[PDB]
Amino acid sequence: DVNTLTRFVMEEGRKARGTGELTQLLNSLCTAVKAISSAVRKAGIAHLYGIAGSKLDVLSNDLVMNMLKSSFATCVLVSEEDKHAIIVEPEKRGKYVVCFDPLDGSSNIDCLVSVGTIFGIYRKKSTDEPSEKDALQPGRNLVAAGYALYGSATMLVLAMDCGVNCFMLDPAIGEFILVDKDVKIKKKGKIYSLNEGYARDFDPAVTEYIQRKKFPPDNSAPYGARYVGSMVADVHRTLVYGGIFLYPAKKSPNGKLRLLYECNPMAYVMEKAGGMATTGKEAVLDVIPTDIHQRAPVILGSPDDVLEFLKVYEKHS
Amino acid sequence: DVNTLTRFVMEEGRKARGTGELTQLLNSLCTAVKAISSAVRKAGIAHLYGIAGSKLDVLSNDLVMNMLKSSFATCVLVSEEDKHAIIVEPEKRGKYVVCFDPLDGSSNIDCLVSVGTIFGIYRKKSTDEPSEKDALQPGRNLVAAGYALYGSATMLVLAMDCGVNCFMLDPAIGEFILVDKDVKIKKKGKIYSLNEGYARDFDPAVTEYIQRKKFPPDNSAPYGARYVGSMVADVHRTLVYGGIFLYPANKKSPNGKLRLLYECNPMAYVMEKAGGMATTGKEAVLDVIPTDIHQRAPVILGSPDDVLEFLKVYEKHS
Amino acid sequence: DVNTLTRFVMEEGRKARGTGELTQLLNSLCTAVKAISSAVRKAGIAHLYGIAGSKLDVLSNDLVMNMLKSSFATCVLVSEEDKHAIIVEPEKRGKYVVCFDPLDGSSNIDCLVSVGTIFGIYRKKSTDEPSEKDALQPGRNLVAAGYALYGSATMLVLAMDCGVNCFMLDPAIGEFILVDKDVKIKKKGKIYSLNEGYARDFDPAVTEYIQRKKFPPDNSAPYGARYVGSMVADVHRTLVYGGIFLYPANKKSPNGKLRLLYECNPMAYVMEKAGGMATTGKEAVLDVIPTDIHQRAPVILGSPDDVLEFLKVYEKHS
Amino acid sequence: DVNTLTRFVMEEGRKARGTGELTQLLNSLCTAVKAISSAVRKAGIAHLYGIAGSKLDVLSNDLVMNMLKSSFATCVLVSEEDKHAIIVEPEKRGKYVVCFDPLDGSSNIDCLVSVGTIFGIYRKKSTDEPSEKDALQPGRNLVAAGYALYGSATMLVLAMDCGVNCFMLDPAIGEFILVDKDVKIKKKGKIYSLNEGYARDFDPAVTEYIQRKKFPPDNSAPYGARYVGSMVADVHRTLVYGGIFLYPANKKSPNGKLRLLYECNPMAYVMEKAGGMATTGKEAVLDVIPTDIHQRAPVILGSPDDVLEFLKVYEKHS
Ligand SMILES: COc1ccc(S(=O)(=O)NC(=O)c2cc3c(Nc4cccc(OC)c4)ccc(Cl)c3n2C)cc1
Ligand SMILES: COc1ccc(S(=O)(=O)NC(=O)c2cc3c(Nc4cccc(OC)c4)ccc(Cl)c3n2C)cc1
Ligand SMILES: COc1ccc(S(=O)(=O)NC(=O)c2cc3c(Nc4cccc(OC)c4)ccc(Cl)c3n2C)cc1
Ligand SMILES: COc1ccc(S(=O)(=O)NC(=O)c2cc3c(Nc4cccc(OC)c4)ccc(Cl)c3n2C)cc1
Repeated sequence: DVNTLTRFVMEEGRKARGTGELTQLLNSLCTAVKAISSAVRKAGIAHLYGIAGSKLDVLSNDLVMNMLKSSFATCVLVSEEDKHAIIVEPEKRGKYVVCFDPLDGSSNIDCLVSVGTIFGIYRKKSTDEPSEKDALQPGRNLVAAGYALYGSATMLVLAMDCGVNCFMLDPAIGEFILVDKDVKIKKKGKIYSLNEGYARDFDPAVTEYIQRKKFPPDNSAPYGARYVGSMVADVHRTLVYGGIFLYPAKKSPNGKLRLLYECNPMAYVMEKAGGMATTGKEAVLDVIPTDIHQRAPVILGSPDDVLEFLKVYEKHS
Repeated sequence: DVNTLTRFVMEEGRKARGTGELTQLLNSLCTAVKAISSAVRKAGIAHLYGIAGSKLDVLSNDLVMNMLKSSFATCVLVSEEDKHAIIVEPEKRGKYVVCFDPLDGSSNIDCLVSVGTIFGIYRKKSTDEPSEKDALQPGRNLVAAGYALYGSATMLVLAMDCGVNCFMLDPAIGEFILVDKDVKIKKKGKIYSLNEGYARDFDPAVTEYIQRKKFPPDNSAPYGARYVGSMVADVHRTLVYGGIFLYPANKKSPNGKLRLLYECNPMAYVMEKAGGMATTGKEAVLDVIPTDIHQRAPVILGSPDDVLEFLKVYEKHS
Repeated sequence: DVNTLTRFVMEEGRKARGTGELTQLLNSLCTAVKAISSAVRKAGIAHLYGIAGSKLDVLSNDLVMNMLKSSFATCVLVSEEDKHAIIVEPEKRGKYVVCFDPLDGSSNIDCLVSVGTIFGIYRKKSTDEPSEKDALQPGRNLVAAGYALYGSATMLVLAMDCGVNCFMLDPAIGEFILVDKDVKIKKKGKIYSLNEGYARDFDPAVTEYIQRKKFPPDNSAPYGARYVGSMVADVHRTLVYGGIFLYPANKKSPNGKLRLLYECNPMAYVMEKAGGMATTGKEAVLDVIPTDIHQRAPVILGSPDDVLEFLKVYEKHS
Repeated sequence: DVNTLTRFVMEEGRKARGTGELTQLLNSLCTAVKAISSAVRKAGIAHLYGIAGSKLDVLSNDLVMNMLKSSFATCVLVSEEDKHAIIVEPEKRGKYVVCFDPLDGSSNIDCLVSVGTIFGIYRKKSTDEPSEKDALQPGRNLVAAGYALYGSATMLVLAMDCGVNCFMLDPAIGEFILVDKDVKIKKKGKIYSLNEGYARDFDPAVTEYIQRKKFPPDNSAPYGARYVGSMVADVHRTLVYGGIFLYPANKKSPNGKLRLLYECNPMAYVMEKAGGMATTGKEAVLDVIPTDIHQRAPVILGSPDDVLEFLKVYEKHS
């Protein structure tokens, strides 16, 4: 039988005998994702160029903000686009915190590069009046997380306690069809992904690890290199094909990517798929944040590859 | 005032007082392209998972091949998908030879990477019965070339003598809308693109050129790196942002990886019409005389200051 | 705040502390409606005409039958297309009985007339093995009924004991957006709808009633006439503008042409929950106790003033 | 081979060795129709209902007026929405005059009735500076006409000297696929279509003919009745299934209701190229010489046997 995301998530919910708020949250999120996709693929563009005789990341944030508010399942919302946490109006408060990046990679959307939407969902932990502090949770607290990728097709990857499930958007009917069930990452890969133009500023251990991916001491074949420049695309490739992804800490002692709505959701997808994710000093999911836009270094992928990076990292520490 | 591809190409031909054949060719290609875009974004995929109770490479090739034949404007078709050249049947033959990759980058459609269609159009030059040899012309004989990119959005880039023009596919009405006219590549960029996993196979020229981009002897800012692994996406980003793209030879035969007829030549044509450059290292890509329809070539292309810098290094090691 | 079909129905169901099985049925039926819409608007027709080289009501039935079975919410399925009830196999069996017309008005799909999908849902009470007889229920046993209208736009109209709501399908995102809430029909309208070519076969009650709409007894403005010929379209215009719709018994004996279980009962239900009426002439449509799943019934529905007027003239003629 | 509007019309101009203006005109009109269809089907409607926090006849007229101007092929434009004809600015002037109804039948779009776009194309016969007089030609002077029907699917019907052809829109790729070539209407049909609610004001001529359809004298089968209320829908049905459609004179207007320049005349041309007829009662629609651009005309059209039969009943009563 064909299965959709809303049919999938309804059935886990019922079986957990819950209140329905998480299902309503994810439904609002799907409706947002479909709206973002239709605009990313430029559905309205002829009118902008004058067929009737006469902002993407802003619009994406607007979509995601309003759909989650309208779901009655949230109380605190943290977005890459907003300086402060948005507090949901009293009459619409539900019980979840949502940290998201509504259109990651769109810095370079000029070249029609792959972009995406990243989210992680926390159960509000305190009875207190909702505030920014309700988002300062370690990622090990997540009840759900994942991303939508607007690549050659549009796909939603949702991880939960039951595992990682991939849904393809069928744009002719507006339905997210379940196409890959309970996925698992290869225990060792053959690709490495990072920006080697920063090589002059590399941590000494990053330099050495990469140098071993190109010049293996042991007569194994070198790894191939891929780096789209957009995180949802580089991570999704690592899920599907295996390997390692690096945005590590030398200047930038904390990395460049943001912990709440980039590093933690991807670290959570990775671990539920049988993979790893480190800062180099601890698991990404074990960092306790003190600021909603704070940064974290991130290294994730197949577990044999991450463990190997850590081997070399520790030889330099 | 709004312009669409159909209207732009019809106008260029009208004041060229031509015969309509090329316009009929490009229109056929536009239909195929929009049909490919639909299938790549998966618009009927639910029927495939049983919604009513019960290969993207091959469909893309069928769509191009049938629509081109349909056009009455071609005689020889060369496709990445077919071992030998296709000869159009007598009753549908026109005067153009077409070389194309119907879905470049489809190797990695599994991870949903950008994919694209690349084409190059030649006037048949010989007066012989049409044959594979009609498609063995040097890239400098092209009358038209370009690519459809299925990325975050779907865009057609079309190069001709008039220059380079960029049309965005509006899916709501299914029309290609002119949005960047007579585009030109920046003289020098700040991004370099190549698969650095072949580092132990690069020749001394590539090795030194790369090192100049990470460690500038003039102490200017190092270049950033990007490599999608899908040629149409990397090349289009080179057009739009500047910089350089490379696929040099390696121990996968010293002949390079990318195909001359339907990958390197159409992109090199796009780049030179945009004020850029494209070299094998030994010669310009557009001057290679082919001997085989699927032969490979190495390519270094992009902004002109960046390819020239590459070429001054290559000369120092020559 | 924007609302949708999924969110509206999932909240009514949580409020009722139900099992969510009715929601599984409705979500699955909404999927089927969206694919029927796509096919009715001809979203792949170019492939049928050969662009790559190489039934609508049949496919609508296949869509509804397979989506309903996999909801795990039905046990007996009655369709205009099928001679007998279909009995869902044990492993997929749920408590609801559905009767539906998967693409009504399909006879004139050649002229691009509006068509639609009609449905009505009963709870199965007993403990017995499911059987065709479980669908032989009066329409007052309905827990939900409605229709999808494929007109200038596609719209879903859904009636439950909480009232009638109307959801517009947004093709760009594939979502049913609530646009009219808790809808109520005009007390009295100014339009009447029937196939008047059967004038020579009308009951005297119908002929007087019609002549009272053209030569009214009180110098009212005569009514206008509209008859599209596709039931879903005629009934929806009646819901939105007011007036009366009639399919009486011509030669067809005091029986008429339309079908009681999957045409007459769902529209009678939508009319009554929206404050209208529906009568056979002799009784309320929703009171008829049926003995055959494909039995027919006379039907007269619309604004309550207009139906009371006809029923007044009807009684004078008995 | 699969054929599209743009390829059909382009090949028609080639054989005539034309200037490209009429092809430009129809290309721009098709683009306007695709955007109308997307709008009519409510493609971005959720944004209206607050999905991101923060008209239809106006938009259609805007789309048609702007695309026609941008086509470089027109000089005077008449639309139902504008009291005065639009004069195209000198820079953008071409040789054609277009009369159109941008969204016919839009009044009752709220009940999701079929709607459509009607057009008629004349060549400017005069010599002086272009003026509203350039639209006051008889329908006999028409170079081409037709309509778009926004029904269950969207179809453009196209009429010129080579006959009538029907192109279906495939919304997945936005191409108009030719699906019925050189169509011709049946010699005699079995359907009559008119607003019978105004029977109290009928000409004695149509009250006899209409009774001949419900009580045939030879005791053959009586006709069926259909009236949508939307001209483009009722007329398309007549073209496809045969029969007769009526909006006659009486005293609601001695000159009927529909407008001659952009409703009756395009539909009279389509019919006559299809082997049908179109009369005012007094004369053939296409022979009236207008004196006002917005003037009205009675219309009786359809299958030729049917219309001659109406004419005789009308010849009798005068
Ligand atoms: C791990 O994945 C998830 C995903 C979502 C959730 S949830 O919080 O949003 N709950 C739902 O979705 C949910 C609950 C539910 C439901 N409850 C129920 C049943 C029996 C007794 C009872 O007394 C407490 C309650 C009945 C019918 C239905 Cl259709 C239901 N649905 C959809 C939780 C975990
Ligand atoms: C540089 O870009 C291009 C693009 C396309 C072509 S072409 O070969 O396909 N020709 C066309 O497209 C074309 C030609 C044409 C046309 N010709 C014409 C005019 C006057 C005299 C004459 O007697 C020989 C012929 C008239 C009207 C129209 Cl609407 C036309 N169209 C569309 C060539 C170059
Ligand atoms: C009038 O409209 C309708 C429409 C549909 C239905 S239903 O049969 O299809 N079931 C649902 O809808 C449903 C139920 C449900 C649910 N149950 C629940 C709640 C509290 C106590 C309890 O202890 C037995 C059970 C929890 C969470 C959620 Cl999200 C739920 N949903 C969606 C009923 C009426
Ligand atoms: C009733 O059917 C129609 C439909 C449209 C038109 S038209 O006015 O718009 N012309 C066109 O469409 C047209 C013309 C044309 C063309 N002309 C030509 C050929 C030879 C000598 C010459 O010396 C002046 C001119 C060449 C190539 C092409 Cl591809 C052409 N096209 C498309 C007219 C009638």
